[PDB]
Amino acid sequence: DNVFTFNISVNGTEVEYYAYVNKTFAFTYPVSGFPLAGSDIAPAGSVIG
Amino acid sequence: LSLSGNVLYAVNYPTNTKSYWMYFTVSPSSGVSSVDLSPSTTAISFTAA
Ligand SMILES: *[C@@H]1O[C@H](CO)[C@@H](O[C@@H]2O[C@H](CO[C@H]3O[C@H](CO)[C@@H](O)[C@H](O)[C@@H]3O)[C@@H](O)[C@H](O)[C@H]2NC(C)=O)[C@H](O)[C@H]1NC(C)=O
Repeated sequence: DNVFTFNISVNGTEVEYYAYVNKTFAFTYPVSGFPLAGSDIAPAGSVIG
Repeated sequence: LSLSGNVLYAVNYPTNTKSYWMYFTVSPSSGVSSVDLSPSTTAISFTAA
């Protein structure tokens, strides 16, 4: 299956993560203006990744 | 009788696993005559078919 990598920093140390992806899929997540956590509703003036 | 308000529905938001109440407002239609609403004489049915 498909693999890509990304780094995050933890205790100022780079940690590489390998992400394995079984099939093409999409997900959404809140970026700003989202108080409705739990709902799946994007309110007016929210920003969704 | 006329429906003379919005119909409001209450649930265990945001989890939406459980249903609490419905509220709505009624009034005699077009102001023409009075309506007996005694719970012995009147029925209210509810169906989610
Ligand atoms: C993301 O994290 C990686 C590991 O957490 C890190 O690789 C480690 O770094 C060195 C080798 O130098 C790398 O540097 C360049 C630029 O970052 C890379 O493009 C290149 O391919 C080298 O791998 C090494 O000590 C260590 O073993 C590496 N570990 C692994 C698992 O590769 C990356 O440097 C870091 N940044 C990027 C942009 O990938």
